[PDB]
Amino acid sequence: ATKAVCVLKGDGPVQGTIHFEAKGDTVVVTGSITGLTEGDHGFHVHQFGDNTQGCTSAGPHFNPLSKKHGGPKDEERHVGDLGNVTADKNGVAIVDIVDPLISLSGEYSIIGRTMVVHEKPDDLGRGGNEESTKTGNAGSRLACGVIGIAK
Amino acid sequence: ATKAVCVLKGDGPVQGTIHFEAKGDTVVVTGSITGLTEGDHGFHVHQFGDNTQGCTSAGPHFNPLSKKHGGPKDEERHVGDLGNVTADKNGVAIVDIVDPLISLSGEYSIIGRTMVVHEKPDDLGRGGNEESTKTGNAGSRLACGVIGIAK
Ligand SMILES: [Cu+2]
Ligand SMILES: [Cu+2]
Ligand SMILES: [Zn+2]
Ligand SMILES: [Zn+2]
Repeated sequence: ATKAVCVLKGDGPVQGTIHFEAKGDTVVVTGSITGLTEGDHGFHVHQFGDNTQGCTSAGPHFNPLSKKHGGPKDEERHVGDLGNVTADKNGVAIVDIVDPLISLSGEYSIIGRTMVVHEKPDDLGRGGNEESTKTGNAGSRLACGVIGIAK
Repeated sequence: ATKAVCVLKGDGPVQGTIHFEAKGDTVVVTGSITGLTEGDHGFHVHQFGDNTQGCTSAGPHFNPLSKKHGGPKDEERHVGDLGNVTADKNGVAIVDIVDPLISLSGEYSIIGRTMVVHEKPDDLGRGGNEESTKTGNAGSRLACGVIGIAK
């Protein structure tokens, strides 16, 4: 608990460092991401901290509340979803988010979990068809990292 | 926290994959490691999570009860002490340990911290003096992984 970090790496040029700090009931997520394609991209916490098959072994979005996929904002959201980060350039940006949903407090604690940044934007809470409604239509994950304590 | 994995990456050619199964009020740690040397290698859970700047960043052996360094077997040792991993002739280490002190469970939980392998042996807190008592001497890093939650 309290104060955690995650370093985003991949087989592509995408890298970043994200920090997470509990500020009571909420988690403040900050950081930089670089080496991207300009615009918004899918930013989620994927159920496992497994790097045995790269960013694939992470699996789906952490949803301990069996639900569907949305934005940070929808009630109908996946604990694991934090929406989209926006890049500009270089092909960098912006991580500052405050979440009432995720944690590190157990049963909804996001540590030992993987942080992924996808290669396309999230349809967030609304839009698509099947893969929208539990995925984002974000797609190819180019960087991921297991979330670990810090202090 | 009923299962975990760690992917031992290092900045040398050193590497392995270790598995943790909460099978009792005992955690059974399994795996292999390649890259090594011969010999016993220090094998320890360093209190922290990100390698945001290498194996350096992991800090010191997780010691919640501010005690001194020792061996697995011991009553005066860090939760982080798992001892040594002996190597071969070439390439491999075989890890087979059960530990009464770690867990994934909560508290003394090792999910989110770092699994490190050191050059040289851990001479279990007493062989030596001042640093033994700490580090174990068991010498230097170069493969570490953030322990994460496993399917
Ligand atoms: Cu995702
Ligand atoms: Cu150590
Ligand atoms: Zn989702
Ligand atoms: Zn120690």
